[PDB]
Amino acid sequence: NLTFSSYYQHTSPVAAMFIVAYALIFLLCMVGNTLVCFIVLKNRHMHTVTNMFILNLAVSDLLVGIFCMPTTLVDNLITGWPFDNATCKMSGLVQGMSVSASVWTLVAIAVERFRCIVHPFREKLTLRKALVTIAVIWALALLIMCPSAVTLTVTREEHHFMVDARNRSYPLYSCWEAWPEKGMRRVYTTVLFSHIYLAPLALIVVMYARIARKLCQAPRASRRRARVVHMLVMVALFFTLSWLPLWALLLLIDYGQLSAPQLHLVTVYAFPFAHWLAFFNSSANPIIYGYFNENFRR
Amino acid sequence: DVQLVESGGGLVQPGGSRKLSCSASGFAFSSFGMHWVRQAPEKGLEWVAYISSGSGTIYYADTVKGRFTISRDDPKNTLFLQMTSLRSEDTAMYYCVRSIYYYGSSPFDFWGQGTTLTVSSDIVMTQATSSVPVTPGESVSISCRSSKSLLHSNGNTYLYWFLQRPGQSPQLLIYRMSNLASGVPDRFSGSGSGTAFTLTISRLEAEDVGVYYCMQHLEYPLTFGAGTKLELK
Amino acid sequence: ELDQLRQEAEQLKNQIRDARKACADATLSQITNNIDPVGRIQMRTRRTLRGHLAKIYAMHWGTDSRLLVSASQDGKLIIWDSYTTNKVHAIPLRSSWVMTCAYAPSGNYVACGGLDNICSIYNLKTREGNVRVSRELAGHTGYLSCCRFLDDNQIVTSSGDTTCALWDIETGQQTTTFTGHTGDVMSLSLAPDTRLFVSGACDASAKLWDVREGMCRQTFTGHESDINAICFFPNGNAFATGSDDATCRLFDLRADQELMTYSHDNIICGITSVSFSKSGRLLLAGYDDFNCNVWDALKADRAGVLAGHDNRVSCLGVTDDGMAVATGSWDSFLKIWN
Amino acid sequence: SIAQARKLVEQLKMEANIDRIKVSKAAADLMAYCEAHAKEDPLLTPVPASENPF
Amino acid sequence: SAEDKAAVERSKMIDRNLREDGEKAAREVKLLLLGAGESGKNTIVKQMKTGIVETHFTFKDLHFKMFDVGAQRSERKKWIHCFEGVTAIIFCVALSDYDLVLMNRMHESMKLFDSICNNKWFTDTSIILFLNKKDLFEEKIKKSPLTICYPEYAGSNTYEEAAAYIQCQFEDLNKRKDTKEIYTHFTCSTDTKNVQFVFDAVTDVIIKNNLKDCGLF
Amino acid sequence: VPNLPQRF
Repeated sequence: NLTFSSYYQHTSPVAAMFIVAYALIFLLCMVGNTLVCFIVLKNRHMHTVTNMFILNLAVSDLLVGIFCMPTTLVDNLITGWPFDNATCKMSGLVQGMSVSASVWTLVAIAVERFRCIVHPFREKLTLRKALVTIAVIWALALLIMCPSAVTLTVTREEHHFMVDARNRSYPLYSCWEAWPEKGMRRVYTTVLFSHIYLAPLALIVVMYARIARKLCQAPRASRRRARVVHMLVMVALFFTLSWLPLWALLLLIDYGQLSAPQLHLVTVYAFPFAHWLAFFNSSANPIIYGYFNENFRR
Repeated sequence: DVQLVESGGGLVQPGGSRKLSCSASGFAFSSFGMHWVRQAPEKGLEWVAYISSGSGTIYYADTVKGRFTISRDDPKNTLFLQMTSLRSEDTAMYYCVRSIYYYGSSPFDFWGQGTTLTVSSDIVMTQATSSVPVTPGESVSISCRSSKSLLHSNGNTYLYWFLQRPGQSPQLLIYRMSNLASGVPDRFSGSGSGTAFTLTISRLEAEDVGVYYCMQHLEYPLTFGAGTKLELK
Repeated sequence: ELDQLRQEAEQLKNQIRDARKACADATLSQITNNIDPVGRIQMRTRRTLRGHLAKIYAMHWGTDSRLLVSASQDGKLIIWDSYTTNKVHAIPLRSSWVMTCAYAPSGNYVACGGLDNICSIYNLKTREGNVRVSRELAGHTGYLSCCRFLDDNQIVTSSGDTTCALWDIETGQQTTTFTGHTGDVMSLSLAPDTRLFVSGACDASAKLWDVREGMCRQTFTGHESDINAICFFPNGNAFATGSDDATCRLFDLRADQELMTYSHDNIICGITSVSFSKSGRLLLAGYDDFNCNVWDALKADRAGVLAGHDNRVSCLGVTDDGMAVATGSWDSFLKIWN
Repeated sequence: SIAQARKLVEQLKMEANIDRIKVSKAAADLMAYCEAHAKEDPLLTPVPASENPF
Repeated sequence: SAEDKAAVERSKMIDRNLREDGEKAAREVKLLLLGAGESGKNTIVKQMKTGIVETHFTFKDLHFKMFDVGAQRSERKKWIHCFEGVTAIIFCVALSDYDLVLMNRMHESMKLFDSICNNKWFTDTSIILFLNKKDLFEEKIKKSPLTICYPEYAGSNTYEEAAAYIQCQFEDLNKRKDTKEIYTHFTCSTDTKNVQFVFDAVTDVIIKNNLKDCGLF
Repeated sequence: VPNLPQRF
């Protein structure tokens, strides 16, 4: 009983506009990060804590753009996984690292803003503490994504085959997680959902509410305060709504036990949209933090 | 003006412990490192310990490495020295020397009174001469030899000349080669070269009676010489 | 009555102008046309020391070309080793508004002054080992601009009330007062012979003064804006002047007219400090555009350029033998270039 | 008003009896002090064994 | 050698002391006082508590260092850059100089305000305008008309109207209406709340600078 | 067996 699949998971126009949209997002992300990095690195007078945090966010977005768009796009275009073991392991590790780094950098930038605004009387942090924070963020990212790189493996499937338009067959594989027991994979996905999506969102929401309350209690000044509040709420909502569907889908596949046609529909259509939104958030961060900054506007 | 006094010392049984103190008044004690010098009752000078400004680097010798304690306190302007074990070789008198360190500084510029205590590789300088008869009105020369070259790549040497009159604490004459001290007439001049150096005195006087000491400041292990007595009949 | 005085002054000034114009047979540009140019000159940094925290306004080398003193608005003077990049003394100040510093030739004294209208003198070598204030000279109604030592017991200073002064140190009393300017006096430099000294003012004029006797000997004009810095040639028969209209000039004391000018259509910013070099071949200047320039003394053609600061270069210095330079600027950093 | 004219004419009239010389003489004198070991900065005159390390 | 190491250690100690001193001194607020002759230049400095005169005072855990440079009598342009990084400039204007002349003193004060405000060094620097004397201004208004100083001015004899007109015409000269703000307050010889007004102004300036420098806007 | 796209 050999199950036959096609080379392309989709038809011609679906692939055409998927490719077009991915190319547009990739080029916009590239241009934004390149310009921001050049502008910050050109001027010596811009050597402040916030600017180096902006640079770290820019490089994290650059990594997400370079090592997460093309691999996922080709993976989603073709049915199988046309790569060997080392690429599967390294790609898992680098993807986890880059996403974690970007999210924690967004949290750190916000906490620096809170420290600057709410309590200006306290001593300001220097460059050494910023470097320590960057180092600890990246180190914790590597440490938390190491086990997934340890267990990830590729298995070659015995009862399936794939055929292209030239009716020529090829083997298939699967980059998956080979746990010793199937029971504690759910624990790992729960801990990932906790350390990537729960704590950063909660911290940003509560502390942005605090700064907004502080600024509200303090006719053009009220307009400036309103514009500040608009920026804060818009960035929080952007992050939350951009990141929710993918994690919801991952939890659903891990727990809800979808049926066969349900699994077909979800893994053919629902995941591409979540990937597109998640990668668009990183590509839209540079415009939001660069064109809305006067210093980088010069 | 500058005044340093030392207290502590006397008769102690072998194996005991003893503490010596040194106090000052009015010379900016917080900006002066200190050294300890031990002289045997017969002759010869040795280096005991060194404390830096701000309680930083602390240095000892080889014999007194594990038994001697040197400490200081900038407030009240005080230094202490703690002796854990006393042996038969620990009978001598000790002196505390002040020092400051920068480009034009003059280390080993001031000495205290000293305290007498009775208990009841490394470079070598020879100083073969022991006594040379002299008369007033003439010129004398005292030679000193060294094991290794004292000429650093800096372009300068580290040669210290000291004079000890009988009944007085040592004073400074030439802290570095061809460099006179303060409060000393210009009749002294080292003018040395290579490895063997000399000291020339053009004219003598009634106060030129004492013993001369040579010292090197390249390696922190410090060794003195034997001395060159001027009887001056 | 006064009309006769005015007309006499006009006639005699016209006579002076005619006398200078009738002895102008040759110009330096025409004569120095067949000499071989120096070529392109390049210079690079050699040490960088970063102890200060605010704008540096003054710096003066020692006699031995090893020790130096620097003054900044944070309220401290610092003594540095140019060789091992160590600091010897940190001198606190009573007033944070300083604009000049000096080093005694013997190496026993330093001086400071600024908007508090008092020249303060400190002695370094003392028995205790800490720097202690010695003398506080007062008597100027303007603000101090420069001060240089002649010997251990004499000093000259220039003020913004259009006057200069020479006084001894044991008694804090003025000995000689030099007057005749109309605007604020900006800089002065002593001669190698320690007998005459030149000064520049805010009305585009430069004057030469006799120290022993005490009246102006010669005056020089030509600029269209303020005079900001002055130096002295090692020969002792020339000097170089910088101004706020983006130009430099070279004068001669035995000719009594301007000789040549350094300027360019590109340069618009003013000139803050000037210093001369040995043999009279290189002239170094600090500009408002964060850069320093090096010129030939023989022709207006530009020789070399220097750019290592992020703000305005304020002070420039050269050792006795003309072997390296020290540059202090507004970015709280001062550097050594060789 | 009288003193200014008196001083200016006094210092620039007895002065007019002094001599004049071309600056080129003193210049050509002082170029003999350059293009030799007395001067380092023009071009790269000193040997790489400078007082500074590099 | 040992001497180089000892010199290095002394250098490091002095560097640590200097950095501690700079960190301590980089927290106090600095203010520059400017005025025109007989005005609130001396009354205000008396109420807060040779060349440059310095006044130091503490207010709600803020140290204020106030510089008075009125007794200079020199070229202002040559030394004006030394006060580049100051927090604010208190400019004192005589309100009852509309009748006295010495060419009216009010015209001279307006010219000085115009020159200082549009200076190149003070671009983001805030100016606090102080109309100094008003207790006897009511009598001078009720006894003498205001037309002599301002021929164009038309209005009633009420002190409110004339004061508002003076304030508006003095804030008119401000060329830039976005980089800097001008604050106005009427002070009396027995007033004791000028310190609180200055405190509110400086804390507003500090929070604005903190927001603008790195955060939003 | 689980031929579905990788996370992140």
